[PDB]
Amino acid sequence: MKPHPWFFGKIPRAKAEEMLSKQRHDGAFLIRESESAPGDFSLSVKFGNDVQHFKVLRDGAGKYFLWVVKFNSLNELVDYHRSTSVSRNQQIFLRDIEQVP
Ligand SMILES: CC[C@H](C)[C@H](NC(=O)[C@H]1[C@H](C(=O)NC)[C@@H]1c1ccc(OP(=O)(O)O)cc1)C(=O)N[C@@H](CC(N)=O)C(N)=O
Repeated sequence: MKPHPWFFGKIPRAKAEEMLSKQRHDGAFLIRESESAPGDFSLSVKFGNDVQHFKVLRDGAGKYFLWVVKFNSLNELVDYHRSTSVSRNQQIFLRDIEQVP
């Protein structure tokens, strides 16, 4: 039960920035469908005064990744990154956006 609070579909990059900058917690994120690369996904994460963007890559076997570790789904990529940093230079952990029912 309950849909994932992180899939925003074709929400533009600048609109993801605007929405996430208003979030209080560092790590508040969303997965969006890219406009610069049709058919691809992008990860937008809040961290301080910035909203960082990551490109969700896909190999020949259809597995998703950001760096080296491969995942069979976007769901597994997201979940893994809730406890392992999405960034190499900084320690950024993904946590669901604060939504009101
Ligand atoms: C500071 C946040 C990241 C640590 C940084 N982001 C970056 O290097 C982002 C660059 C960027 O944002 N250039 C403008 C690239 C990007 C480019 C396009 C995107 O899709 P759309 O166009 O926003 O829908 C998403 C990310 C990075 O090292 N990313 C790695 C890992 C990754 N998979 O993005 C990379 N560039 O391979």
